Amino acid sequence: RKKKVYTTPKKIKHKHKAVKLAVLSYYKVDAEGKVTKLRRECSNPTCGAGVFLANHKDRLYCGKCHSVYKVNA
Amino acid sequence: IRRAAYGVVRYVMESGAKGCEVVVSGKLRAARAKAMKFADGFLIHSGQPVNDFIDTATRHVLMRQGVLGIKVKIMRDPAKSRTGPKALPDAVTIIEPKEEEPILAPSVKDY
RNA sequence: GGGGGGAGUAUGGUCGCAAGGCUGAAACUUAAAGGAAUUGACGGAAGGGCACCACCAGGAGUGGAGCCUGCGGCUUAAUUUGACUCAACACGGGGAAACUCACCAGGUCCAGACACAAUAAGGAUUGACAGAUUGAGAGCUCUUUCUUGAUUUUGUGGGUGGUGGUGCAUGGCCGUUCUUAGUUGGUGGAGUGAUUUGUCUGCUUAAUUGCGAUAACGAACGAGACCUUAACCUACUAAAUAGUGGUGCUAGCAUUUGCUGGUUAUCCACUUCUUAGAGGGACUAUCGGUUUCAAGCCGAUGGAAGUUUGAGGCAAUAACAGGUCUGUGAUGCCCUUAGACGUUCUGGGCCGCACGCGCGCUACACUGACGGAGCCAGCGAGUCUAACCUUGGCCGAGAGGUCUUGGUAAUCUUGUGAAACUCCGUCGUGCUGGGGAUAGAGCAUUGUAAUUAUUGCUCUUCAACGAGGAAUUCCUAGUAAGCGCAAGUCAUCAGCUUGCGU
RNA sequence: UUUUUUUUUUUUGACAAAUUUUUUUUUUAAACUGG
Repeated sequence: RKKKVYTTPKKIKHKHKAVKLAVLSYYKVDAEGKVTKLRRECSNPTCGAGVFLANHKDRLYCGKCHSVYKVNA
Repeated sequence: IRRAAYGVVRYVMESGAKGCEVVVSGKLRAARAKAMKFADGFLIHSGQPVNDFIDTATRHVLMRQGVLGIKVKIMRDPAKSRTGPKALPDAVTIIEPKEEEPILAPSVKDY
């Protein structure tokens, strides 16, 4: 062993850096002063109405779960 | 090295040991290792009496140059041994007889 | 004569048909050449002993054949690597399918502590469904948009790890010199000194073991002594976890009161056999013969035991550039440290074959092979929060399966009913019913996984080999050799080793 | 009666260069009243 060749394409590629978007916590705001749910809550008893279900394409996906909460709609 | 080791052998001799021996082995003051041994008294290392009267210890001392080895053998004398054998196996002691009177006065004493 | 060479050379003279004498430089070159003695080592030197890692007399072989197992070479993506006479080559406890693992093709992760500085509660950062992608149900990475919250991230220094290097930087351990008897102070004597004597002419011993001699005396380590183990004890201490006899109950046969048995404690008694504590026992005892008359040796008797009773364990001074950094959270220095030489995961390799070598296994048959029948050991190992050794019943040709049981063990496996061996029969001098390599098909077992056959079994296939050249190994009595068995390694694999008995 | 008394030898050439070096330490046990 003298050196390394790295015949694999030259990938020092790393993960997405927990992608830094702007401020995002927004239900919606009407005038004086009410707020209503968008990106609705989960059906989990252990998700006590505080989690947002992402809608990618015909999917509802929770992030409180490690992997999978699928209430599809 | 020669002062630290002669200060250990003379302390063990002061403690009533019959013989002890200290070996220092390693790169003492050069790049090529040597071994110095310091002894006083006598030690037996032949047989079963080794299991009786010899105490040994090996220590690794960590130095700037490397590692030196410390070996200490101590032969406690069998005279102060409390349990087990109290003498070397080939040590014989003759009880000194008491001289008697030649004529012994031929007679009878009665009760 | 004035360091060794150059060199008794050059030149001139002289002695002259000769060889050659006599006289006789220099240039240049060189750090020693040399003398006498000391301690080792060596000798195709001598004298005295000793060893089956020497021979003699022999035995069993190995070298020749097939295989399986290490090494070299070749090959390879890689065939990881150390060790090369004794003192490398069934060695690294190295019987590697993954793991081991160090090598090859690839994929993750940080297990980068702490300190400083920056980003950063308008979020430092972490994790992920589905799809792409991937060997892969690795959120690897990407598409998507949820979650997380101050531990992380980035940078600068470091930290840590490494079966990465150096065993020629070391420790420890081990092997070897070295199956032998050797080694060294103190005081005295000799010598200017290195050193020497002690530590020896002779005889003796396994022995620097002794008798003795003695410018030495008195000592120390090694040898011995010692410890373990194997042999003896009708002696002591007692044993339903070892036996024996009687006694009850009971089986068979004979019958006449006997013989062979069974009975988990029926009871009683005992310790010859077995066990294990304390001991006894051998001291070369008694006698005879030999030598300087000592140390000893030889023969016979007795004895369980007469080689140091057998076998080990232990084991000096000085050393080797012996092996090991791949046993170690032993270790210096060097290297590397995030796309890693760290670690982990899937695959593969270490096993790849024109060939040479070392240790072995099976054989070449009639002192044999096969089939029935007899039937005899010793050393040991074995499972609680884990599946170890397994009896017995049942199933199956077998391998094996299944239902139970005993055992944490002098209790059960297990009397380990081992194998050679023994008896009766079949074969009949034919590479044959010797030999079982190579190969085909099936059935099982261990394992996540058996292909490059793990291994076991069943049927078929039926190779060389007809006693092995030069060479060469081991061995002196319960030894060699034959024969199996237990343990280590182990989940599975023993053609290996460590022991044990026959 | 000085008396003792082992007769022997075929063949064995070679092994590149450099190297292994050891010094004597304690200056450290130095502290006391004059009332």
